[PDB]
Amino acid sequence: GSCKGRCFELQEVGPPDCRCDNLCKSYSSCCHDFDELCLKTARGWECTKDRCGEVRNEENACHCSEDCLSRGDCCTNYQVVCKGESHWVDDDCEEIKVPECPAGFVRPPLIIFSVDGFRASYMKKGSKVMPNIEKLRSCGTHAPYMRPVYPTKTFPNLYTLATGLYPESHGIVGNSMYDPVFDASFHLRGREKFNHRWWGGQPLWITATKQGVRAGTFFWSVSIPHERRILTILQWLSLPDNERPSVYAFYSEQPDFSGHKYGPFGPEMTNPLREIDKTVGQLMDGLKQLRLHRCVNVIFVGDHGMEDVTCDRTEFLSNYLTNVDDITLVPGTLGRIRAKSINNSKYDPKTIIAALTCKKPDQHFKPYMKQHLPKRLHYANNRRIEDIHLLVDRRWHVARKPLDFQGDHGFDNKVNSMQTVFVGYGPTFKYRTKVPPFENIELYNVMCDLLGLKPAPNNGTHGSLNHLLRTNTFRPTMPDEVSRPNYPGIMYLQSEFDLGCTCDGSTKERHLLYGRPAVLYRTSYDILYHTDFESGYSEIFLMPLWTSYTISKQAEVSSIPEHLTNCVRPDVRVSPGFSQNCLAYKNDKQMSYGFLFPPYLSSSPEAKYDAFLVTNMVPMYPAFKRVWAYFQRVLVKKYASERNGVNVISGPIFDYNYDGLRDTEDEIKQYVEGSSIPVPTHYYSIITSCLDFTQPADKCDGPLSVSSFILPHRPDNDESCASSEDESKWVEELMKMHTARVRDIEHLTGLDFYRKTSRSYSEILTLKTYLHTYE
Ligand SMILES: *[C@@H]1O[C@H](CO)[C@@H](O[C@@H]2O[C@H](CO)[C@@H](O[C@@H]3O[C@H](CO[C@H]4O[C@H](CO[C@H]5O[C@H](CO)[C@@H](O)[C@H](O)[C@@H]5O)[C@@H](O)[C@H](O[C@H]5O[C@H](CO)[C@@H](O)[C@H](O)[C@@H]5O[C@H]5O[C@H](CO)[C@@H](O)[C@H](O)[C@@H]5O)[C@@H]4O)[C@@H](O)[C@H](O[C@H]4O[C@H](CO)[C@@H](O)[C@H](O)[C@@H]4O)[C@@H]3O)[C@H](O)[C@H]2NC(C)=O)[C@H](O)[C@H]1NC(C)=O
Ligand SMILES: C[C@H](CCCN1CCN(C(=O)OCc2cc(Cl)cc(Cl)c2)CC1)[C@H]1CC[C@H]2[C@@H]3[C@@H](O)C[C@@H]4C[C@H](O)CC[C@]4(C)[C@H]3CC[C@]12C
Ligand SMILES: [Ca+2]
Ligand code: NA
Ligand SMILES: [Zn+2]
Ligand SMILES: [Zn+2]
Repeated sequence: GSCKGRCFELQEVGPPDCRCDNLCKSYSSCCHDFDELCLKTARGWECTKDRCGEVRNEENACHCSEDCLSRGDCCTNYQVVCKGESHWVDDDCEEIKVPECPAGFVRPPLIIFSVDGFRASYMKKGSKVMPNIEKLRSCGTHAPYMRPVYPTKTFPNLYTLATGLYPESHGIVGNSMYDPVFDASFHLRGREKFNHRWWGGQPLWITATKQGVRAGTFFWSVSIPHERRILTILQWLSLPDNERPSVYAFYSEQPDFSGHKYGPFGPEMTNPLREIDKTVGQLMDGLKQLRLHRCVNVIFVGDHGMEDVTCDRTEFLSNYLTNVDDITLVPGTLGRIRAKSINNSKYDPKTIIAALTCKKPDQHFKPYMKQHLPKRLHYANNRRIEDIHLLVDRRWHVARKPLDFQGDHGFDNKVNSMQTVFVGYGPTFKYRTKVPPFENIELYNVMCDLLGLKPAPNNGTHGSLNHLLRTNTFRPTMPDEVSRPNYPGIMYLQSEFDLGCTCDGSTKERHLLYGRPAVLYRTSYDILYHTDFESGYSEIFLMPLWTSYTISKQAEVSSIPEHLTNCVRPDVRVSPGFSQNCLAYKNDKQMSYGFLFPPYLSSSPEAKYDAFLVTNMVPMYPAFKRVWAYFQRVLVKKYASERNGVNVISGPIFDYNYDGLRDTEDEIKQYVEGSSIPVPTHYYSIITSCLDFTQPADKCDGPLSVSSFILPHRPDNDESCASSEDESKWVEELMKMHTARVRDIEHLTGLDFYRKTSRSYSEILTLKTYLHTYE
């Protein structure tokens, strides 16, 4: 019945007994005197001159009595006003070469300071508006921005930070969602979100606790003001060695709420940012008070940005569909479409897609079946992600009908207005260090490193942010190759082939600039040398897993001759048994074919003939061949010209169950008619060159520059609303939208790239996680 001496205790009591923890308010189970004892407001949160060395009054919110320092319960400015200290902000950067902690502290603590709706460009306002944050940023380790996860909403991004996982893995696929096995819905407001069943993965505080590291309470009831959360953390830090937590979290609802009201560029934003900064300076002055301002790792992190969005920029689905009362839409900065009543019978997804596709000239959203969303969003492998999805343009809303704020967010995570912040400050972080942008999915690993914890399996690439840290507890180890390649010679005669096909050296060292890709699964496959390209031919999938080649700045683009239009040549080094045949392509009226190494970039007429081998051949829809041919004939040259040559590794992907991971044979669901030639769901390419663009690709001393994509292999170009125009109007726009990381392709292909470089392996991991966005 009473909280005396138990205020903000670090545990759950029960089973009937009343609570006094930071969550009891959300659970309607605080003792009767929680409010009176544990949430004192009397006399504000700041000592004043005439309060110094005072009568200790126990009704005060924080104290200025001489004993206060003993008890960890002074106000954060006590020593500034009374004992003549300066604010932490008014001190110089001083490098923290080691953690200066008091005796007993077995590790540097971590405090995560999470700000909601914090746009990366808010940092331009600087010390004029935010002195404390501008100090953390400048003195510590900072990125120009940090990419959130899609959808760029709060709960998916906050729980991605906590777990290292994509929203499709951790289960919090939106702020609002429906689960068809639970037959229940999750919303920001409601009791359903308290069920543990909605939250998967392993958040940081569980990884801490399971490995005997004490986790400071990680959620805050909204009735608890910010100055109090900050005093409670400081008080938890003053506890004995055997009771003290080593990891803490603070969360601010700003500047998101203000961001919605007035937009991200409104002059009103200044007061919310000043407020957050003063909160930060209470934390830093409190830490300095406890002599932990050079002991503690502080992470200043945001969940997403904020965009200009007004209600006059809305699209209504009732201008496109007729029976809008037969569906439920999740509206706003994304769309998710489902039947209203599951007992509909004639509810057809196919019809809905058709009706929403390329209707208006100014159309500000695009429909997708979820498996056809760009793979970089990794937003499909969850039963809570509705099959029909709407990618909404920046600055726009989507609603169901017209009878259903100047700022919003939720759009595609590459959009510049959705980018958010990262600062790391403290001993373990580096000093006055800029680092390149990175994805919030990586941080879980860093936070485990900072706490000496073994991360749970996650979507970060462990080691990929070692360059943020003064001291790494983790050195990445390159994985072991599983299947060694065959190098089969000439083993069959040309008359031994009837596949129904008609027609009429320093190869390793100039076509695999960065070593041979390692195959990390059990399979049989052949390496095949040619003058112009090298490939890893799969005998199970009857096509290359990868195909690698290099083009100089000065190299020639030629056409395909007319007499070799339908030329496909049988490959003597591979048995007919493990070869594709040209008959199935005849029998298959929808499927045609393309080539991985382009015949358009043959070094000579003689060399060109290797491009028409059966072992360079891949199943391709005529629709897709328009995309692929324009890439090969024009863009591969274009990129070679601009980047002083380029290396290119192209290949197929199979992902029919849309889990972002390499399909096994069992999981392949489409073959070329009357055959066992499997149809790729996507085609990838990894295009590398020298970052120092003065040096050419095959002679690069310095760092490496990469771009990649994963083009979806579709029988139409309905995704591209300008597809009926000439390829130069739409293909490169299609490709850029499906830009990808090297890492995404490795998940999808079970291969490992960049094994033979002169660069450190942690630097390669950064290169593999890098995403070209075109902003
Ligand atoms: C991103 O990283 C993650 C993590 O590395 C990758 O996802 C992981 O993918 C694995 C391979 O597909 C899955 O393995 C399968 O697990 C089945 C059992 O599932 C339950 O246990 C899981 C294990 O959990 C451990 O790890 C977490 C780490 O956070 C800890 O918290 C735990 O303590 C455990 O140590 C658990 O993850 C599963 O959780 C899923 O389901 C529950 C609901 O039941 C949800 O609450 C979760 O959000 C989560 O849902 C996701 O994952 C499932 C698939 O499991 C999808 O269906 C959902 O759509 C959603 O995405 C479960 O509680 C195994 O039985 C299964 O075995 C198969 O394969 C073996 C051989 O290997 C065969 O023998 C079997 O016959 C069988 O077919 C398989 O091992 C992991 O579950 C999954 N983990 C997570 C956290 O998502 C992901 O691919 C990465 N993404 C990319 C792009 O690389
Ligand atoms: C969603 C519920 C609270 C909603 C309001 N909160 C406002 C303050 N807030 C916050 O403090 O954020 C800190 C933070 C920072 C980062 Cl970087 C990352 C994260 Cl994830 C958070 C942000 C929001 C909360 C209240 C109670 C929560 C449940 C727990 O009582 C019990 C469980 C504990 C498990 O570890 C996870 C699952 C579960 C059910 C908790 C889920 C979230 C609940 C319901
Ligand atoms: Ca798969
Ligand atoms: Na055909
Ligand atoms: Zn948010
Ligand atoms: Zn918001």
